[PDB]
Amino acid sequence: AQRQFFGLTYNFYGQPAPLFDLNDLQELAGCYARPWTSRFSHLAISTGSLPVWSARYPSVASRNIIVNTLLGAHLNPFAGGQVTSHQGITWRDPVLSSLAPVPAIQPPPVWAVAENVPLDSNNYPTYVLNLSSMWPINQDVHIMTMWALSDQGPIYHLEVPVDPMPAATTAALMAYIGVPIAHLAQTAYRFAGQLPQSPDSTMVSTIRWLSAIWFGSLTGRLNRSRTCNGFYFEFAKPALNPDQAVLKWNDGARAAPPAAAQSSYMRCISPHWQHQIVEVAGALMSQSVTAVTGLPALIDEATLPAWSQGVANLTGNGQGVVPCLDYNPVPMAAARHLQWRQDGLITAAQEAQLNNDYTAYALTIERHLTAMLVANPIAAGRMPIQPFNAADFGQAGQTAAAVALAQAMFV
Amino acid sequence: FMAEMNLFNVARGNLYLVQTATNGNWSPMAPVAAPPFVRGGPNVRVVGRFGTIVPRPDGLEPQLIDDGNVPRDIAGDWVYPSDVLQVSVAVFCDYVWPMVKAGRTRVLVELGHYVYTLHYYDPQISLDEAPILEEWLSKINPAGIPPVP
Amino acid sequence: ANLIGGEVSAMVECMELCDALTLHIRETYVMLLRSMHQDPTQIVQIVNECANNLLNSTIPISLRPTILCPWFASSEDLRLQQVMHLVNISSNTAAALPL
Amino acid sequence: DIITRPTSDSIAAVANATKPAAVVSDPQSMKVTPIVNPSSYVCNVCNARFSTMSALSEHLRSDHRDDASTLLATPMINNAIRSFLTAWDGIRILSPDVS
Amino acid sequence: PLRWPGLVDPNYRVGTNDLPNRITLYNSLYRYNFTYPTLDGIMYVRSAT
Amino acid sequence: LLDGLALYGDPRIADLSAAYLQYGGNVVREHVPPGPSHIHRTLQQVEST
Repeated sequence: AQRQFFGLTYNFYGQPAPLFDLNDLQELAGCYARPWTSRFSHLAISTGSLPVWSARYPSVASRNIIVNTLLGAHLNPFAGGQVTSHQGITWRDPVLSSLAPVPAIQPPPVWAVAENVPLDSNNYPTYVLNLSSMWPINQDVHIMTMWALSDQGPIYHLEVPVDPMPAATTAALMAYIGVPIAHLAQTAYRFAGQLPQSPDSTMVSTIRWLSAIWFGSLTGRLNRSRTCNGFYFEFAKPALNPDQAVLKWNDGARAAPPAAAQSSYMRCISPHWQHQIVEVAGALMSQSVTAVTGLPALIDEATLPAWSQGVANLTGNGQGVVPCLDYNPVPMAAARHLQWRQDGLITAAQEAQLNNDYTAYALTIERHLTAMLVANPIAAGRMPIQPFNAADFGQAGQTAAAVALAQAMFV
Repeated sequence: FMAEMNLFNVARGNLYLVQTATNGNWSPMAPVAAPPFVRGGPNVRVVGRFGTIVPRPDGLEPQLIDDGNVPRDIAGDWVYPSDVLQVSVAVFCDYVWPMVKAGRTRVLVELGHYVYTLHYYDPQISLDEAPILEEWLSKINPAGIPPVP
Repeated sequence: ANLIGGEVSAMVECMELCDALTLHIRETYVMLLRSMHQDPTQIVQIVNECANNLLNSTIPISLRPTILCPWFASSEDLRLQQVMHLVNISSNTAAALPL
Repeated sequence: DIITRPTSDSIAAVANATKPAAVVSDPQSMKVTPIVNPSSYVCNVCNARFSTMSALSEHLRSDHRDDASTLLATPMINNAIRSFLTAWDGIRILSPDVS
Repeated sequence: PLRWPGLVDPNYRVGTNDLPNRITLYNSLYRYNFTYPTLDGIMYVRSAT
Repeated sequence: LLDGLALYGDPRIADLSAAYLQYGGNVVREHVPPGPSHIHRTLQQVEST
């Protein structure tokens, strides 16, 4: 199994301190005051389809964002090799089971506030010794890093090999017929969460294909007329249940494998993701695979924000550097609808209607978020939602390249 | 009659429910200060037409569905049309009412006119008004309601 | 061990005395069942819609990795089923009256 | 055990001399009723009422057990719906057949 | 050995088999542990007005 | 379950269809091709091997 990881903390948006408060530290959905394996605890039991959010957690991404900011203040051991304390709170034990107020016996040194500190697991030898019990830290730290590197939306990775889907994976895949994407993401998070896993594994390869398949369906390139290996993702009408996309298996035609191996990094270029569940699910699912297998290659710095330029083990501009594409959901939906009518699943009249419906739906997301931002100014002290500008809702990004990749990916 | 209805044991206007622990005088039928959180005020929520409630897992406390068909946090100010109460008194009695007794929330019951009734007490000895209200809640059903005490 | 439900894994991958043919049958049967799987969370919406929004309902449920609710059927199955009804009735049309 | 040498009498007498009551009967009491009703107990997932904490604890220990309980095959499989509760009057309806 | 590739072959992929031509006796498979939920719900009626 | 196919008519079925005839000579026919079967696939595999 993988024995070392690297990471990076969040970036203060001009504020002088990490953006969270003690109550946030007191109201995590998981076990008391522990951030590990908690990113889904707030929806383990569910009823209905309504998104879950609250006054001080007003967006679907809000809880994860807070958790990420929270971790930024306490990950010193992977930078300075020592446990520290911040505002009188530190870990219970070197295993980092949970956080607790500092005891008045051997108080650890006070943490020095900083941002965007690179992380290396080798700075903290006890992690290697207690790997069997500290394994979930690997996943969560990787997830935090994958979000910290972007100013606009989490980064994740796609790839498809030249060989057809191996039989063993197909056996594992069929267990997940007819389950929505959000549930799958929750399952994927749990898998890579509890115990250490070898990078080579049927389950690992299985999830990797799932990530690829969903993207192929997201562009509409994969549909019930053109399956990956019989598999594809079904979609409901965006006017109602716009997010209940589920996995389906079918006996129809299959797309031929690509000419060469395809792989790229992906990102959402518009603030819509902060309140749209499927983006979070897809990102987390892909990130889960990269967590256990590590990063296949460095990411291209070219399109990333300033603080992400040239991170030691994360970003680069050399030869073996995978580029990163970004897209906007609204044009993506337009492309997906266009594929459907070209493949003949719908008539042009419907395609016009679908675009109108989705655009109206997306507008509410923007309207909700923009109103929510002013209700939670970043200068207050905590950052429930990531800041943005109004123009960010109109950026097309590299969406055209994105669909081109999918067409080159499934062919 | 519309000007002298009080003489027929009928009152007009809405009803408030706020935990108040007074030591001096008290006059519920003739308030002196302006009522708080009039409908449409800031952070004032009106219940949904079904009065349904939704649970949450692992520490997260339940939420209430407003007219906008959106779950909302129970704490704060809320407005109950009488009809919604008449069909959801049970869930109200089980979730909202305890928060009221904790003084963490305030409720306005909307009802144009109603029959009221009075209960006098000695201001010297101790008293708690909660049981009377809890009894009054227990007798509400979809059909009708008892007079307001 | 993967997807441990506290004490026990949700599914395991093992090698043992087993012939391919029987295995092929068993796997397809699983695929059939999963094809019938229904997401439980959607039930409340199904109820509310079927009630013409005269009822509003809540049904909490825990989401475990391996969870099976074989309740779904495509429109094709129902349409085929309807046609089958006509065929079985064909000898005596009067048998439809109890409906 | 550990020794418990009794103290001197005079000290005991002095201590026992100064012992005000803990609770008194004062009309003025600013009494306050319990926040949560202690007379009934409800199942937080199915809203079944109960008379005692023990009864409620067992009900969830039976009706709401999400255990992957048995490595042996389950003797039965239940239908989708087990019961419903009508909020407006607190009447529980049982499926005519869940098994 | 032809009927036991999954047991005595160093070049044996997981789950593969030549089913149409012959039957192998030792193979890799998945054993499942599905769960079968039951539903208890609460329904609310719409208010008069 | 399937008896009508055997008891009445010709069992040599191809693809079921129902239709109604309008007095204007127009015919409205609705085919019901079955969805993807699973048992049929593995059965054909069993025959082949």
